[PDB]
Amino acid sequence: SFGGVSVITPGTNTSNQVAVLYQGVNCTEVPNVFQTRAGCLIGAEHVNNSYECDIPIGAGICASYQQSIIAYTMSLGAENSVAYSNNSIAIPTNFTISVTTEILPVSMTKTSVD
Amino acid sequence: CTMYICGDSTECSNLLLQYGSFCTQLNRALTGIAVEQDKNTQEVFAQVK
Amino acid sequence: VLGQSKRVDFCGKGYHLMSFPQSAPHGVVFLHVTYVPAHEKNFTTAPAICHDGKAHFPREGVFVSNGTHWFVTQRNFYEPQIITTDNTFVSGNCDVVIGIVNNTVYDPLQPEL
Amino acid sequence: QIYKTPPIKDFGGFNFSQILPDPSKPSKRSPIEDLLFNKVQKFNGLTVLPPLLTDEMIAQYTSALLAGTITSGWTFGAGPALQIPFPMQMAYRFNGIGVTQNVLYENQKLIANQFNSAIGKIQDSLSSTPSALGKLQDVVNQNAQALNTLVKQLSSNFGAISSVLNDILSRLCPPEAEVQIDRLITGRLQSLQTYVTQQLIRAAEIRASANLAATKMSECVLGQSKRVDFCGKGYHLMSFPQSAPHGVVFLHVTYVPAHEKNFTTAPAI
Ligand SMILES: *[C@@H]1O[C@H](CO)[C@@H](O)[C@H](O)[C@H]1NC(C)=O
Ligand SMILES: *[C@@H]1O[C@H](CO)[C@@H](O)[C@H](O)[C@H]1NC(C)=O
Ligand SMILES: *[C@@H]1O[C@H](CO)[C@@H](O)[C@H](O)[C@H]1NC(C)=O
Ligand SMILES: *[C@@H]1O[C@H](CO)[C@@H](O)[C@H](O)[C@H]1NC(C)=O
Ligand SMILES: *[C@@H]1O[C@H](CO)[C@@H](O)[C@H](O)[C@H]1NC(C)=O
Ligand SMILES: *[C@@H]1O[C@H](CO)[C@@H](O)[C@H](O)[C@H]1NC(C)=O
Ligand SMILES: *[C@@H]1O[C@H](CO)[C@@H](O)[C@H](O)[C@H]1NC(C)=O
Ligand SMILES: *[C@@H]1O[C@H](CO)[C@@H](O)[C@H](O)[C@H]1NC(C)=O
Ligand SMILES: *[C@@H]1O[C@H](CO)[C@@H](O)[C@H](O)[C@H]1NC(C)=O
Ligand SMILES: *[C@@H]1O[C@H](CO)[C@@H](O)[C@H](O)[C@H]1NC(C)=O
Repeated sequence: SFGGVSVITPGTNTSNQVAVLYQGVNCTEVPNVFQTRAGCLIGAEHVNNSYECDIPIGAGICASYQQSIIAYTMSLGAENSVAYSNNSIAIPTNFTISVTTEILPVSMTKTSVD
Repeated sequence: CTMYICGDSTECSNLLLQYGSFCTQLNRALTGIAVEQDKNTQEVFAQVK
Repeated sequence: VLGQSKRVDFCGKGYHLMSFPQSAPHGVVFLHVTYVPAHEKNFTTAPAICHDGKAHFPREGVFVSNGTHWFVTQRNFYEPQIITTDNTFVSGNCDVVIGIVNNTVYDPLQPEL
Repeated sequence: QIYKTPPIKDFGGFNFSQILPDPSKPSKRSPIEDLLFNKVQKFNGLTVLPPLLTDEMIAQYTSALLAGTITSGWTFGAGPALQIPFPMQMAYRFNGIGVTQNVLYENQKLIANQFNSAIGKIQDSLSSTPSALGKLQDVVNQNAQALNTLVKQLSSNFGAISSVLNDILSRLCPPEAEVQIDRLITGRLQSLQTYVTQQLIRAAEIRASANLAATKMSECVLGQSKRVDFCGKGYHLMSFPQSAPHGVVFLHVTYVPAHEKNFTTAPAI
């Protein structure tokens, strides 16, 4: 048995705690141990809550620093059931003016080699 | 590929085999391009029933 | 920047009004100004109004009711107006359209003559 | 937000049962999506990593987009989702193509029936057409071809006495092993560089396709397009996304003029 080892970290500006993902293997073969379809994740606490994805693990699992590192199934967003009927319409009585920023690359450094 | 590299030499061709499928890969890549060129023309001009 | 786009989410989220370019190192920044609907309310609606045996449709708006009275409003902003022959048009009788409701359609010339 | 459809599917005669999630299936895919999914190394250091989003998650996004489109038209794409009767939404989309709204209401039953039949035809067309999803299969086949080629290159001698490194080490001694090995390293390194270069070029093509798909999602699904032949042939009314393996399928609903007649005309009276 062999595979890749990935280290999950919050950043040294925050913490020196890490979690390790053993990619594509069983936790029983590795020798807070959580088996994912991406491999065995060690050092992360699995929770039954769901949050926006911070550090992607794979197969729907993300990790974040909450102190300790946690692993969770990522949320896709809040639910909203629209009040549909065959004679009901919703009409805005007001508005806002929004300004948003979009950033695009245009060019790169012009290098040359002898 | 074989002709470009070896011409009509059998001695060269026999050595070239030791490199595996490199020639096949190159032939495939150029073929894919050639096919695309006809697709490109059709996408632009053949828009009328 | 050089026009107003009707392409969805091309020039920011919401209904595009305008945009402004700003230069950046090896790139460009666009500031997109959009219109976003804010405070919606529930209203009762209908596809058509039946009056004098004729079916009436909105010229440029939607028929709405506040529970007691029928009005016609523009779609993206609530601004209720009295239903008249000037802001509706007639097509056919009241037998075909499903959900047609009975209401008065005012003719502005009526009281004048 | 993840939008959900109403418990009661009353849309004025319009039937979306083939595109909406089927609760009897454990994957919660639509009838069409389920069909699409049915239709479409390790020991040498080559591995495959899982996607961040699962097929279930992708299906959930698709369901949210369909639920929004059906219950709130194109409003959910530009702000708050505002409910409107489906028949009235279709009336708005008729105006968008230069056809008066009374045409929709007077022909509502016919239009709903034409729509319902057209959707049914899609399900049958895909079921009976093996090549329908060739574009997605081609991506799968190309990637498989590249990996199989990469592995087979491990069988090449590249001028060495043997393709097998263990044979060289067990037979030849250290000064003369470093000659045979270097030949294998050179060939194997070249083979790997070739693979990576090809993957970068293919990746670019997929990215362009994904950018186009994202544009169509915005302009065909989250609104009504006036761009000719961008959202199907004919005058665009609306579109519905369906998930597929490594791809997306768009069902474009368009208005097509049918039975024309000759008339005499004049520029002015
Ligand atoms: C690093 O942490 C400091 C606070 O200790 C914070 O002010 C700073 O912005 C952080 N740097 C980054 C890149 O987040
Ligand atoms: C390895 O993990 C799989 C699930 O991914 C499980 O079915 C199998 O029993 C595990 N093997 C061992 C020895 O635990
Ligand atoms: C999560 O839920 C499962 C049951 O689905 C339960 O067995 C497990 O202990 C729970 N874990 C946590 C951290 O709540
Ligand atoms: C619209 O919203 C703004 C705040 O964004 C508020 O100040 C204004 O009074 C509102 N207009 C109306 C008519 O309610
Ligand atoms: C409209 O009515 C529904 C109930 O049918 C309610 O849940 C919803 O919040 C109302 N929406 C607004 C904007 O008042
Ligand atoms: C509807 O609008 C009319 C005219 O302004 C008003 O007199 C009536 O009270 C309103 N009905 C309700 C339920 O608010
Ligand atoms: C709307 O639905 C109700 C049932 O909830 C039905 O009685 C009514 O006739 C329907 N009206 C239209 C226009 O579909
Ligand atoms: C609308 O008015 C007509 C008479 O002009 C009447 O026959 C019809 O039943 C009314 N419709 C409703 C729903 O009351
Ligand atoms: C929608 O279409 C399906 C397939 O033809 C049919 O089985 C179902 O009964 C229809 N639903 C309604 C409400 O007619
Ligand atoms: C219109 O008239 C021409 C003859 O001038 C005829 O060939 C054509 O088929 C007619 N088209 C239709 C739709 O009747």
